[PDB]
Amino acid sequence: GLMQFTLPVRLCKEIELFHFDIGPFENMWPGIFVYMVHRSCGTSCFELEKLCRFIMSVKKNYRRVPYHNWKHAVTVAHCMYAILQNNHTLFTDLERKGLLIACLCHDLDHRGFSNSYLQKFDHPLAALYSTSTMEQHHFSQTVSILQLEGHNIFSTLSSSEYEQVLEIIRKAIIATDLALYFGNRKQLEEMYQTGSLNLNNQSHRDRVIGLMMTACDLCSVTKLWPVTKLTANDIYAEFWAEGDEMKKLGIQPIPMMDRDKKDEVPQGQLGFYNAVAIPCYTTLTQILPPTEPLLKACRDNLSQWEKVIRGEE
Ligand SMILES: Cn1c(N)nc2c3cccnc3ccc21
Ligand SMILES: [Mg+2]
Ligand SMILES: [Zn+2]
Repeated sequence: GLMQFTLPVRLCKEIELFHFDIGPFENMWPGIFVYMVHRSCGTSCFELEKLCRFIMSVKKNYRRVPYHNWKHAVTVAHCMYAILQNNHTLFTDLERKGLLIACLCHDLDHRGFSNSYLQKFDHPLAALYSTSTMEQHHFSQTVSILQLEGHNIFSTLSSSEYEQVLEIIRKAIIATDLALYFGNRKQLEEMYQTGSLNLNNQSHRDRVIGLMMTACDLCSVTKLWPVTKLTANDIYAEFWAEGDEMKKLGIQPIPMMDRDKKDEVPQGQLGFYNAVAIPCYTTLTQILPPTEPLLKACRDNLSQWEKVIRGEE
């Protein structure tokens, strides 16, 4: 109980900021996550011995892919930590417990391929889960790891609290399916504007938690330019591999995923910032005012991408 994790001074200060980069030392990421849980939740939330065992199984079930990896898991959980810390009073005890675990687990056992490629490949997972294929797999993997012996970090919860937290986790992981984001943002938009957005309505909470999950999942677009730019390379290394695999099934891939069309990537980033990122953080800022720094950082990176096209870098 009296065993606080502390970070070196630069990390202690910068981890509070939305734009924090968890760094290149993998050995520090578990401790960074524990520190975030202890400050976001309490030193009481989780029995440390169980949490540390949970974290190491979770790490072991992420794959060595360019982007959808362990570092992404912890980066997404750090964004959730920043939102939750800048919106202290708005979230329940159980939500704070659940959402950092959801974010750490949201891409469990990802192979670096989209739901579309599983469907065209005819992967067993596409037969088992017709929509949000990889996301239902991520939640399935989460439940499996929680049910390993010595891994149930939720044991001190009641039967009802247990079901509520796993329901929070399930909706949260499903919501990272970007196919679901568009409808979810549109409905949050209409609720906020007409003024009917009511945070005591559990269905309205679900929607808001989903937008947060999208915001955290995309947060590589909200980092300082050199981080955002270098993460773009890992992101497109998975897209191009998926494009290669599409051509192998005799399907010309969308240009995004075609490694012959690398010249079209900067224009593709504009589309993505304009169509997905800018609206995502706009709507989130309107619902949760203290997350504005995500919108600001997102807008700055859009400006950096327009500069790449103009030729000035
Ligand atoms: C097509 N596309 C999808 N599905 N996710 C992303 C993305 C996610 C984080 C950062 N940059 C990104 C650029 C393009 C993306
Ligand atoms: Mg995912
Ligand atoms: Zn993700």
